[PDB]
Amino acid sequence: KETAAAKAERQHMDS
Amino acid sequence: NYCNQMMKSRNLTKDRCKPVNTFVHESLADVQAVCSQKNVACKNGQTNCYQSYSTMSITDCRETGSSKYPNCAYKTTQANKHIIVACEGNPYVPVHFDASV
Repeated sequence: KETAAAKAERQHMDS
Repeated sequence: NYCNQMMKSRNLTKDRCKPVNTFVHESLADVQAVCSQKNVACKNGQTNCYQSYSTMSITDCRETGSSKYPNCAYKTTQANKHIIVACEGNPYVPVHFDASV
């Protein structure tokens, strides 16, 4: 399941 | 609306409306580098937070007053500013978005 770092990237990265 | 589309696509408002969220328009590696820049305190008083030396391209997504489940609605605001991320783990990477000055 989703880690905190993967969650952060999904909710905030739009490279 | 970029915000309405991205909040959905990213699974933020598929089962609820989140009031506010920020999207960062920089490479993943450049944002992860922040965890090695200016150490500052986090809002909650903890000090595993870091501020970017330079401003970054971001857009703030803010729920309007007339937004309610099913139909979440956001106001989109683009800006350039210093981000602040809380960091954790090994590799030391961002786990939370604490602010943007």
